[PDB]
Amino acid sequence: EATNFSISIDDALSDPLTRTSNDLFPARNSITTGEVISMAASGQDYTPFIVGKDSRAWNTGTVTFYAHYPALTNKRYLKGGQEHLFGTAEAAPGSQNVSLKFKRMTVPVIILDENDRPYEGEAKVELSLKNEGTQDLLNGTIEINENALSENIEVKKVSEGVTTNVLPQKINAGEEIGTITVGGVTQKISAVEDLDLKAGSTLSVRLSKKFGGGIIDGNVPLYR
Amino acid sequence: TNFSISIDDALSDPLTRTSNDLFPARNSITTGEVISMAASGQDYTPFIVGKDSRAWNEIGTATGTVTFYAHYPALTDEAATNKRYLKGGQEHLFGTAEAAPGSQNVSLKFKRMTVPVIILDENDRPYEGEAKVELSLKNEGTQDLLNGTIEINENALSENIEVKKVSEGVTTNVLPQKINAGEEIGTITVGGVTQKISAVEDLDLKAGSTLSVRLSKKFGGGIIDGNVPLYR
Amino acid sequence: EATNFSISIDDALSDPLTRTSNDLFPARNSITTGEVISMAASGQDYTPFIVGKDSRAWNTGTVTFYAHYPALTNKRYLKGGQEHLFGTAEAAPGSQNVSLKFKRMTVPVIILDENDRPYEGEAKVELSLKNEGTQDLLNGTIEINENALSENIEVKKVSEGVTTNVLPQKINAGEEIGTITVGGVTQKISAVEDLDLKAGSTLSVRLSKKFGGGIIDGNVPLYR
Amino acid sequence: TNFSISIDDALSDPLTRTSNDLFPARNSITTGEVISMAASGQDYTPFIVGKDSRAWNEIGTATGTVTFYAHYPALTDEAATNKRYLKGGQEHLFGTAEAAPGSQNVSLKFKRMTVPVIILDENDRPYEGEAKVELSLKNEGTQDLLNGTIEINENALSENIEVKKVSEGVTTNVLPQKINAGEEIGTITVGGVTQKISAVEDLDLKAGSTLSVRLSKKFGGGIIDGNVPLYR
Ligand SMILES: [Cl-]
Ligand SMILES: [Cl-]
Ligand SMILES: [Zn+2]
Ligand SMILES: [Zn+2]
Ligand SMILES: [Zn+2]
Ligand SMILES: [Zn+2]
Ligand SMILES: [Zn+2]
Ligand SMILES: [Zn+2]
Ligand SMILES: [Zn+2]
Ligand SMILES: [Zn+2]
Ligand SMILES: [Zn+2]
Ligand SMILES: [Zn+2]
Ligand SMILES: [Zn+2]
Ligand SMILES: [Zn+2]
Ligand SMILES: [Zn+2]
Ligand SMILES: [Zn+2]
Ligand SMILES: [Zn+2]
Ligand SMILES: [Zn+2]
Ligand SMILES: [Zn+2]
Ligand SMILES: [Zn+2]
Repeated sequence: EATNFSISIDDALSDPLTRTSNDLFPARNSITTGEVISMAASGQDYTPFIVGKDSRAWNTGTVTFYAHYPALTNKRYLKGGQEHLFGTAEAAPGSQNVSLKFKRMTVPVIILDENDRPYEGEAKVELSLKNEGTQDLLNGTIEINENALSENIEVKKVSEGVTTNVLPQKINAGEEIGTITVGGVTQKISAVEDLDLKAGSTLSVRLSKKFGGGIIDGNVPLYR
Repeated sequence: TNFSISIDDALSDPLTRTSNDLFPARNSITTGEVISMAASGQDYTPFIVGKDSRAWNEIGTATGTVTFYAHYPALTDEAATNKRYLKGGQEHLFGTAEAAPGSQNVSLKFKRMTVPVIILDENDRPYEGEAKVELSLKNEGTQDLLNGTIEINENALSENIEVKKVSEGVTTNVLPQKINAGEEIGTITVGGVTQKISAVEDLDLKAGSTLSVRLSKKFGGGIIDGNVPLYR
Repeated sequence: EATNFSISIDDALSDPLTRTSNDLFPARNSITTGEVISMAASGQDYTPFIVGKDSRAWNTGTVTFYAHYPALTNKRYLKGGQEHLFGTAEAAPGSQNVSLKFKRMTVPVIILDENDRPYEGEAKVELSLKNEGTQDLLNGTIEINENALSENIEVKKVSEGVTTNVLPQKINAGEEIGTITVGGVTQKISAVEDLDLKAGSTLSVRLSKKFGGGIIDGNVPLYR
Repeated sequence: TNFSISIDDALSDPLTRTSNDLFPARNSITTGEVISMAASGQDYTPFIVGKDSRAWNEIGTATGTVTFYAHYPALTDEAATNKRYLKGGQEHLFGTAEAAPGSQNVSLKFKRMTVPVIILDENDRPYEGEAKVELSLKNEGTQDLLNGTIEINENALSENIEVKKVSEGVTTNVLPQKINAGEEIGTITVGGVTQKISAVEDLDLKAGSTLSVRLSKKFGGGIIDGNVPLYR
């Protein structure tokens, strides 16, 4: 039975069959020592907490904690670009450590070359999506403003040291949301399938000449 | 004493699209077309559709109900008498019927054993331009003469097959085979300029399947896809 | 060049690879001779028209027609149950016949047995879905009231002579929307996959004991 | 002069789940475990992981870069010297490495060639109850000793295989094969009462695949599915 407790950054449990954005980008890698989170025990205002440095006083049975990363500056207005994470924990008072299981509420975007390797090159990759929404401060959920206009968002490469995150929204199959510009020449990049993006989702931009003229599709029925 | 034949289509689930929907068997096997037909345990003999009538004695050692089997187009004299080698291009249909001796009409339910290929524009409408569309697929296989099933020669090399437009009035049929996701099987040539057309997903083609080539500039620089995992 | 024109009931062009509810239930079978539709040429109020009986006076170049089936009694409030169809045509004045291409704006529900044959039996099949929405009178589109509560809708068999139609809405994978009652014993029927239902969509209820204990699922990756 | 071995996992696309994610090769091939390892064009010889070191002479006729191949569990003395027959249950891993002679460490990238089976409750959490879960699948195949690939015997009959829970500390592995949609392959028995567990979709299982058995009462009376066609 400890007086104060420390915080550790863990990930929410992923789909056994599908990779989550937490599988691709652990919460530990974003929320490192010295990073500030907004934390609260159920029914308390969010207060800043410095990860790997701060401790909090244990002042029944089990306590539920809630955390936002980055720290907060009810619901709030939000924009895309910077990732937004929401964590929860259930701990017993007196525990030395409290493990927050984070979930990424925004959607990271990765650029891959033809061989699924991370793209490094001079081409500019942009997406035209809704970039304004509302976040629920109690459960972390982001919902796009349906009245919002689609905006051009540039997608960053791994060498840029920041991952472009978009707000959760539905992308329709064949929706021409993307563009690739290389030497003042633009080409379209579209979704092949319907993507109803949510917390834990990842978006991949796959560059190639494989579908230059169009696509091959088909059905596989079964006769009786 | 004798029975007539009617050309019908084999069923699938009520919600599933079959190539029969787009290309009904009755549109291929018209009056004057010849099929190889046999009763179970008997040899395939020619039958002229919309003209011939068959005697109810030609049923083998069947009693109560007779099962008929038919190939379209008709077989060679050697194949009419287990398996045969086949190539792509021309469609191959296999039909079955269950009838009681004495019935005036016998409805043959045809399955399409090959896979038709349709060229569509960006809006799913039949492409009508002057661009050349080709596919690089395996074009040799074996057909089971008793159930109509075609299985590709895995040792076969992929060959270039030109795809006909809807207006050409003949549908390019390919043999059932697996096409892998991202497999660069297609090409579109227009004014000595070629572009690639690839599969977006795995397609394990079988009888009743249809293949669509959907031309557009939508994926000039690549594709957007992603994961939507569920938190159960 | 004709003075008056007759109307013919056709279907909107379907997805070459997927069966539409028009493929399952042609518009011709619903809108038979003697059935009344609300029709208008672009920029005119909808007026009743008796199919296979009425004719209309041709009083530039091409005319666009719009039609609702059943007839109307801007936007309007709608409920599930009875199917709702919306048709359009582009015709040249003087044409003897005008072919309306209809699209089903509601979603039919079919009950199938284990062998995909139409279910005839004594079991009661119900769905718990939103049953109130709004229809666009200019394009036929139905959008569910998000504030609406889910209601129990009984699903009809083919012998009942009426097809249960639901309003377009998203059904999530594993959503326990269905129930089957046979001899005062109820069982759950859930969606296996995400279904973002729209005009042209069909819903199938497949009864069996195949998934009594649960389901088998898996992934098929590809190593580099 | 000598090199050590490290157990790593083979890669797939950054967005795809492999069985390696859930079951890392390093958790199976621990210190003291024996693997059959060979340099290209040479015989498989045993190697004790976390203990042995191999001489840089055992590389065949390679120069510049050497390719290594490894089997886990280790092969029989006859298989160490083209193909072998295999059964389900115990997992089978195949690793490769490309190294330059003189390197102090060689990292073997293991692929899982068999398919692990996990039992989950309604919420994707590992099932911990007393119910018996069985699958009826083909349990005999052939493995390629040069690339690790397992291909099922199509002539094989389906056999009942009991599935172990996560707590049992041994994972039931099945051989790669196609499972058809609606195929009633599974059974759950609890208190002498059996229920069926079937596949909802076609699963053409291969190396790196995982199979999940998700128990619930959600589909007691059947399933809701449907079509959402697009009007392009
Ligand atoms: Cl059918
Ligand atoms: Cl990987
Ligand atoms: Zn963790
Ligand atoms: Zn932000
Ligand atoms: Zn790839
Ligand atoms: Zn390429
Ligand atoms: Zn598809
Ligand atoms: Zn032929
Ligand atoms: Zn050839
Ligand atoms: Zn376009
Ligand atoms: Zn995909
Ligand atoms: Zn029509
Ligand atoms: Zn109504
Ligand atoms: Zn079925
Ligand atoms: Zn059954
Ligand atoms: Zn799945
Ligand atoms: Zn074994
Ligand atoms: Zn056996
Ligand atoms: Zn439940
Ligand atoms: Zn399905």
